[PDB]
Amino acid sequence: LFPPQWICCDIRYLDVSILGKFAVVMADPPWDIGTLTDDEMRRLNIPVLQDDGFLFLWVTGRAMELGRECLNLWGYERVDEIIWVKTNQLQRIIHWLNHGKEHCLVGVKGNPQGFNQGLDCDVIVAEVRSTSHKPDEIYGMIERLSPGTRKIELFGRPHNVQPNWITLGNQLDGIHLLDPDVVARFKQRYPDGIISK
Amino acid sequence: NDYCQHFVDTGHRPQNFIRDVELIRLKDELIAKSNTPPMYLQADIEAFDIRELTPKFDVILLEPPLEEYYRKCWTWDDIMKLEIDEIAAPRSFIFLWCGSGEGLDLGRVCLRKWGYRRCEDICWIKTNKNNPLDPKAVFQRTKEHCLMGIKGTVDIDLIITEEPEIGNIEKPVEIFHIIEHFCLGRRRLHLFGRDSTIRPGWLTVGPTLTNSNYNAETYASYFSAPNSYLTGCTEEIERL
Ligand SMILES: NC(=O)[C@H]1O[C@@H](n2cnc3c(N)ncnc32)[C@H](O)[C@@H]1O
Repeated sequence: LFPPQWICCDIRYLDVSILGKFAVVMADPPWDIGTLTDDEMRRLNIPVLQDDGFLFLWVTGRAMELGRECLNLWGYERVDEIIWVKTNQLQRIIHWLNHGKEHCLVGVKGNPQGFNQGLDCDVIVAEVRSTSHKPDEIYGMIERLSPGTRKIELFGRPHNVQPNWITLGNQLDGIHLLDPDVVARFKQRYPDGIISK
Repeated sequence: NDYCQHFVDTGHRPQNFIRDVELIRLKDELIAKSNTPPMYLQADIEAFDIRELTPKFDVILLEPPLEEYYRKCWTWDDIMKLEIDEIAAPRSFIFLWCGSGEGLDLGRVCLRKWGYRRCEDICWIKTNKNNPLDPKAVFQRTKEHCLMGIKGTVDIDLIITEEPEIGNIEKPVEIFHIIEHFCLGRRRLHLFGRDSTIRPGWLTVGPTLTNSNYNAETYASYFSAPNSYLTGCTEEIERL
C-alpha cells in the first residue's frame, strides 16, 4: 500500500484490470531481437493501466522501432527519450558501432497534471551491474517527477521492487499485496490464487 | 553515487562526470590520401532539383536546420518531401541529425520513406561544465540524436562535448570522424552544410554557402575507373 508489492505471474495472462490505475508505468520487456513475440507485446493490456500519466519503455536494437509502435498502439505519444550511459566504477564508458548506452522511451497518455516536469535531465550516468539490470537512478527520477503516486513495473525482477511500486514478473517470489483495494479485487478474480490462460 | 540527484542539487549534468571522453593514425592518413578535393555548391534545397547532384552517393549526411535549434527553418514536413532515394546509391548510408524532439520519430519515418533501415542511433551528449524547454518535455533535454541508416547489402555511439553557445547550431566535427572511419565509400554528400563545414572528401550543398566550385563532370571524374569502388580507407591506385 506504500511498501513494495509484487505479483509473480505471466504478464500475458494476468488480468491487470484488478490492479487499478497508475500515474507511471515502466517496462523492460524481453523483446524478440525467454522472449515475447511482437504480437504478444502488441497485445499486452497496457491501455487499462492508466488514464493520465507517463510510460517508461526500455528498448534496444529493432525494439527502438517496435517499441515506438507498441507505445503508439497502446495510446501514448513519445515525448522524451532517456539515455543511460553505461560506466564502470571509475566513470569510464564500457554491429557497426560499439554501444555505450541504452534507451528508454518516455510516452505520455491523456493529460497528466501536477507532475514536476523538467527537474531531471534525460541522461543517466551510472554503473553497470548484472546483465539486463537497469540503474536504480530511474526510480528517483520517477519519484521526483510524480511523488507519492501509484506506479507499476512490468517484467521486473526481485531487485526492482520499490515503495509505491507494484512489480510484475515471472522471476518474483510469490504474491505480496498490501493495498486492500487491490487485495479485494485479486481475491474476487483469483479466489483459488492461480493465474492460468 | 547518484548523478541524477546531484544534477537536481547542483545543476551539473550527469555527463559532466564521465571520465576520458594506437595505429589509428595510419587509417586517418589513408583516409586523408584517398579524399577527393573539397567540393561545394550554393543551392536553395527547397527549390533545387536534387537529381542534378550526381553521381549517386555512398554516404549522405543530412543536417536540416530545425526550429528547435533556434531558442529559414525546415519542418519535418519539408524534410520528409526531400527526394533522398533519387540520389542514394543502391548500397549506401545516411546520417540524419534528428534533434531531440519529434524528429526522433519523424526522422525514422524519413529513413523508412527513403528506403533505409536504422542500424545505429548516435547520441551527441552535451556537458555543461562551464555553465551549470518544449511544452511536451518531461525532462531537461541535454543531447541530440544522429540516426544512421543503411540501404542495400573502434568508435562508440556517443559523442560527448560541451554544449555550444546559444545561437551556435554547429554539430560536433567528431561525427565526420565516425563516418569516415566506417570506410563506406568515397562519394560523400553533406546536405545543409555551411562554409564552416566544408571538408576534404565531401561534397557540401547548402543555402548559405557563399561560394561554389561544384561541377558534375569534374566530380564524377574523381570516381572513374580504376577508382569506382574504393572504400576511402585503402591506398590509392597507382598511375603511369
Ligand atoms: N528482463 C526480463 O526479461 C524479465 O522479464 C521476465 N519475463 C519474461 N517473460 C515473461 C512473461 N511472459 N511474464 C512475466 N515475466 C516475464 C523474465 O523472466 C525476466 O525476469
